[PDB]
Parts: sequence; C-alpha cells; structure tokens
Amino acid sequence: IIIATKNGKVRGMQLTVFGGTVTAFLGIPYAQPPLGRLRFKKPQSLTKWSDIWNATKYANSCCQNIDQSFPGFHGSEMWNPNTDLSEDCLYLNVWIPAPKPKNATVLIWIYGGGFQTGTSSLHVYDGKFLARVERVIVVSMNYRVGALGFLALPGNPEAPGNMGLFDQQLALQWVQKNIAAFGGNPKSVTLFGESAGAASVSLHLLSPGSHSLFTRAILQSGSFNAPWAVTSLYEARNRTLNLAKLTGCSRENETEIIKCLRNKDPQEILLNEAFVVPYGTPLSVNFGPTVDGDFLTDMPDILLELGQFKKTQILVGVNKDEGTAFLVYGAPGFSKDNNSIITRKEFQEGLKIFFPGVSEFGKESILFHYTDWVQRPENYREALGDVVGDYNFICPALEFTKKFSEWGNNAFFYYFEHRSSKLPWPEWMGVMHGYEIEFVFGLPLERRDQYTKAEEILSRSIVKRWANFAKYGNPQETQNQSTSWPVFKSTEQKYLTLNTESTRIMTKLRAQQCRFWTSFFPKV
Ligand SMILES: *[C@@H]1O[C@H](CO[C@H]2O[C@@H](C)[C@@H](O)[C@@H](O)[C@@H]2O)[C@@H](O[C@@H]2O[C@H](CO)[C@@H](O)[C@H](O)[C@H]2NC(C)=O)[C@H](O)[C@H]1NC(C)=O
Ligand SMILES: *[C@@H]1O[C@H](CO[C@H]2O[C@@H](C)[C@@H](O)[C@@H](O)[C@@H]2O)[C@@H](O[C@@H]2O[C@H](CO)[C@@H](O)[C@H](O)[C@H]2NC(C)=O)[C@H](O)[C@H]1NC(C)=O
Ligand SMILES: Nc1c2c(nc3ccccc13)CCCC2
Ligand SMILES: *[C@@H]1O[C@H](CO)[C@@H](O)[C@H](O)[C@H]1NC(C)=O
Ligand SMILES: *[C@@H]1O[C@H](CO)[C@@H](O)[C@H](O)[C@H]1NC(C)=O
Ligand SMILES: *[C@@H]1O[C@H](CO)[C@@H](O)[C@H](O)[C@H]1NC(C)=O
Ligand SMILES: *[C@@H]1O[C@H](CO)[C@@H](O)[C@H](O)[C@H]1NC(C)=O
Ligand SMILES: O=CN1CCC[C@H]1C(=O)O
Ligand SMILES: [Cl-]
Ligand SMILES: [Cl-]
Repeated sequence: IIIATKNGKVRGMQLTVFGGTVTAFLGIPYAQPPLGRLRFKKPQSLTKWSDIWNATKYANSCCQNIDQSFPGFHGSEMWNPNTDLSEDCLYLNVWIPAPKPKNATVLIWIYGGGFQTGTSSLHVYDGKFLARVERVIVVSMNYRVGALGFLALPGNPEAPGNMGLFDQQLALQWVQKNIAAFGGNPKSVTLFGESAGAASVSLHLLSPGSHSLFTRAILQSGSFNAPWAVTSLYEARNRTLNLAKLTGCSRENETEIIKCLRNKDPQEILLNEAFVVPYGTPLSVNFGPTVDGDFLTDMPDILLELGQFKKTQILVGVNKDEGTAFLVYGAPGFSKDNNSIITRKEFQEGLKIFFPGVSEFGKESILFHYTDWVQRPENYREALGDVVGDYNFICPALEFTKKFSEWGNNAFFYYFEHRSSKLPWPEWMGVMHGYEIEFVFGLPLERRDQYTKAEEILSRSIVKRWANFAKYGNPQETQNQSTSWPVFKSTEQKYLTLNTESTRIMTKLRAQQCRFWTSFFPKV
C-alpha cells in the first residue's frame, strides 16, 4: 500500500487487529532534521523526494533524560523511550482503517512528559485499536523536548523559545495538507493529549497560528494554567544563562552564546539541564513554553480571562489520584515498596520538597487546609498526595474549564476513578497520573492481555465517547442505556465519573480544596 503525499510517496504496512486489518505508516518525516545550524531554531519546511519512503517502523525519539529511579520496574520503565534517541527526530505516525475510509474524522495525539521527556512510539499510545474499532484516523508526532525544544532568548530567532510547540504545529499543518490523500477529513480534526500534551493542546487553543489547523480539543490531566506549564521570561533568561555557564558558553553577544551551545554534543546539554535552577522538585519543568511573542502573544492567563481563544467544544478531565506518583521521587518516608505511613513531621518535610521557594506562612497554610482531620494512620500520607494532585492538576483543570465555558461553548468534564488491575505500582497510590491513557487507546479491548471483563467494558465505552466527541462534538454513548454526559456550566459544574461499577453525575468537584488553591494561594 503506497500513498502519494505532497513531498513524495510513502509505503505503509498491514496490521491484523481483531479479525480485521489496519494500515500503519510509522515514521513519516514532517520537517528538516534540526541539526547543526538548525539546532534551537523553529522547524524548517521539508524538501521533496522522488523515490518511495518506507514508513514501516517507529522513528528515533527526541533527545531526553531518562527515568533511572527504578531500574527493572515496569511502572517507571514503560514511560521511557522505546526507540533510539537522536536530534533527528521530527517524524509522525498515521493509522488508517482498512478498507481505506472516504472522509474519516482525524484524532491527533500529543504526548506528555513535563516538556522534558516523551515519545509517540510508546505501547500505550498505539493508535491501531482506535482505527480498527471506531474507523477514525489516528496521527501522532515526535516534538523536541528539554532545552533542545524550549531554550529561550526572547526575540532572537537563533533560539526564540517554544520550538517544540512549533514542531507540533508543523505536524498539524502536515495533516491539513496531506490527510485527504489517506482518506481523512482535514475539516474534522480533534487534538488530544495528556499532562504536558494536554497543556500543549490548551495552548494551541490560544495560538492564532493553530486556529485553522484543528476543529475540537480533548485535555487529559493538564492545562496551561497549571503551575508547572509556562515558564516566565525572567526564569527563562536566568536558566539559559545558567546553562551557558555550566557548559562554558557564557559570552556577551547572546547570539554567540547560541553558537557555542550548537557545538556541544547533545549529552552535555542534557547533563546540565537539571542544574539551571537552585532547587528542583519532582515536578520541575526547567525548559518549557514561554511568552515568545510568536506562538504565544501575551500571558495566557490574560488571554483565557479575556476570552481570546478558539471558540469550539472541549472535553476535559482528571484522575482520582494525580498526585501520588510524584511522592516516591523525593518525599521522605515514601516508598513504592511499603505502605508509606508518614508522620506529621514527614508531611512537613514533604511540603518543603514540593514548595521549596514558598514562605513559611505559605507552607503552614497548606497544612492548615489539608490536616483538619475528623486518628487514622494514613491521614498524612493521603493528605500529601492530594496536596500535590490538587495544586498541580485538578484545580487548574477545573479553573480552565470554567473560564473557557463562560464564553458560550459546550464543555464536558470527567473524573476518572478506576485503578487498573494490571497496575504494577502499590494500591496506596490509587488511580495514578497517566493511567487512564491505556483505556482511551483501547488496550483492554484485547482479550489476550490480562484485563478483566469489566475493564474491557469500560474502555469500549470510553473509546466510543471520545470518538463521538471528535466526530460530533458530544461525548455520549447513545446505544447501551448509558448515563448521559451533561454539559459543564460555570454555575452548576456537573461532571461525569468514569469507573467499572457506577457512572454518576456529580457537582462541584473538590470545591473547598480548589477555593484554597485558586483564590488564596496565588497571593503568598
Ligand atoms: C538565577 O541564577 C543564579 C545562578 O546560580 C547558580 O546555580 C547553579 C545551580 C547553576 O545553575 C549555576 O550555573 C548558577 O550560576 C542563582 O544563584 C544562586 O541562588 C541560590 C539561592 O538564592 C544561592 O544559594 C546560590 O549561591 C546561587 N548560586 C551560585 C552558587 O552562584 C539564582 O538563584 C537564580 N535565580 C532564580 C532562582 O530565579
Ligand atoms: C518504607 O520505606 C521507606 C524507605 O526506606 C528505604 O530504605 C530501606 C529502609 C529499604 O529497606 C526500603 O524499605 C526503602 O527503599 C522508609 O522510610 C525512610 O526512608 C528514608 C529515606 O531517606 C530513610 O532516611 C529512613 O531511614 C527510612 N526509614 C527507616 C525505617 O529507616 C519507611 O520507614 C518505610 N515505611 C514503612 C515500613 O511503612
Ligand atoms: N514518566 C511518567 C509519566 C506519566 N506518569 C508516570 C507515573 C509514574 C511514574 C512515571 C510517570 C504520565 C505522563 C507521561 C510521563
Ligand atoms: C522499502 O521496503 C521494501 C520492503 O519490501 C523494500 O523492497 C525497499 O527496497 C525498501 N526501500 C528502502 C529500504 O530504501
Ligand atoms: C468531506 O467533508 C467535507 C466537509 O467537511 C466536504 O466538503 C468534502 O468534500 C468531503 N470529502 C470527501 C471526499 O468526501
Ligand atoms: C553578535 O554576533 C552576530 C554574529 O556574528 C552578529 O550578527 C550580530 O550583529 C552581533 N550582535 C551584537 C549585539 O553585537
Ligand atoms: C453495547 O453493548 C453491547 C452488548 O449488548 C456490546 O457488545 C457493545 O460493545 C456495546 N457498545 C458500546 C459502544 O459500548
Ligand atoms: O512527567 C513529568 N512531569 C513534570 C510536570 C508534569 C509532569 C508530566 O507527567 O507531564
Ligand atoms: Cl475522591
Ligand atoms: Cl452507564
């Protein structure tokens, strides 16, 4: 199977899926490899080739540091890159139903990883099931991460910032220009992503350059208003200069700094990324999105508040235990290998780990709000997880959804509370950050892979709801006497719970906690 694109022919491969066939094109280039003089610059447009490009295997993942905290452990290692690392990493993947569809809706995945890690080739992002079951087309792309993708010297096109976001945008443009050739509808494209990928999705809603490039958006566990998601101009400058110093590239002509950094091997840059800040936390994002005056024209909180974004439908949600994953990467008393019953004192030391630059009054106020118990030994353990999850993910997602819906668009919010039966992390960590993803991509539909019957059922319905949102803008499951998903409005704030047992309509998720984080805490 061979498809003619604008820049040349590509050959794909046939896959067998559920007694049917899916056609996969893995590793199509969408930009000039950003090497040599091109490192740190916006992605440059592609050449044009005369032969047939073999797209029959995942391409290189972008350069990045790897998680080495738990060698041999599937829980952490499943997120590590499964393909060679290289600066030559600007490639995308396409899954298509067989027989070739005529005008199929397109789903474009953007992975998360704190803007420092990630790759589109992970097992949990395999689009072949969505293509097989719902007959949509699935696209995913690799984008630059870390300093290589987000190094900023505002105004300087040698390193203007936001390069990884421009990588994403160029791929959306590739779909606009080429997807009809694959049987897709360029007028029916839904972006979806998780964590930093969801933050990216929300930023595409704000970038005027992305507005004509997609129809609707889905945000899983992330939004730009999260405290880790956008780096200030002040922080970005101090970090760029710190990087230059650590690598011996401190100069006076800022452009000369960039030249010096271009002569360093990727490993020396990667090695020094962790130290551009005096203290980090498990949620540190040293090189992330900035206000560059190009992709992002002003502080995004201002744009959101004043209604300056694409007017369309959104689907947003979070998991029950967003915060727990991070506790075992530094908080004292914690371990994936015991029940982590911590003391008041340990909770206090824990806040210092996650809020290192915050005043003593600020840390006390967190403790006051989360430690009025009604006693129970796991009180402090659970409080710290909730602190981390509410501050970093849930409260920002809820505030994003309210502000967005106030300008008249339909929004739908979910609360995912099912813990995978195959979860390799201990049960005290609950419904973890990142563990709805395999349900969305329909992994439990494969009966050969250890999931329960109830989980097959949950994933099937989730897959249908996501597909109906992309196609029709309304995430219902209309056939099997399902609970109707009500629109989220700023007054009533209805949301839908996703679980194996009882799907329910609820109101005002974490009302009391979020009043603390959203209204008060930004003042300390
Ligand atoms: C902006 O940058 C300076 C640079 O600090 C150094 O820190 C190293 C970890 C590394 O990045 C190196 O390249 C860089 O020169 C920060 O100054 C530091 O601030 C801390 C806390 O105030 C002091 O304890 C240190 O003495 C000082 N570092 C040294 C050794 O000079 C500064 O904090 C930072 N500003 C911020 C955080 O916005
Ligand atoms: C749960 O485990 C943590 C982590 O302890 C680590 O180190 C060894 C004790 C090893 O056997 C293994 O259990 C684990 O990887 C214990 O918390 C504390 O961890 C800090 C880390 O800085 C150490 O300073 C403490 O010494 C350690 N406590 C102890 C008992 O020494 C924690 O106590 C344990 N909690 C339980 C048993 O519920
Ligand atoms: N590295 C991780 C990522 C995610 N969840 C994780 C959970 C536990 C440990 C590492 C993780 C979800 C977003 C992508 C990366
Ligand atoms: C592409 O793959 C096919 C596999 O049959 C092969 O015939 C062709 O030569 C390949 N082109 C390359 C590797 O350049
Ligand atoms: C698909 O739908 C669009 C409207 O979005 C229509 O204009 C277009 O012609 C269709 N393409 C095909 C080939 O069906
Ligand atoms: C810095 O050096 C570059 C490259 O030689 C040059 O183009 C530019 O004019 C210089 N800028 C300043 C501020 O001196
Ligand atoms: C609807 O229910 C049937 C069984 O009655 C099941 O086979 C099918 O997968 C369900 N459809 C969805 C979208 O959940
Ligand atoms: O994985 C690492 N991090 C750090 C900040 C956000 C988070 C993520 O899952 O995208
Ligand atoms: Cl709960
Ligand atoms: Cl139901």
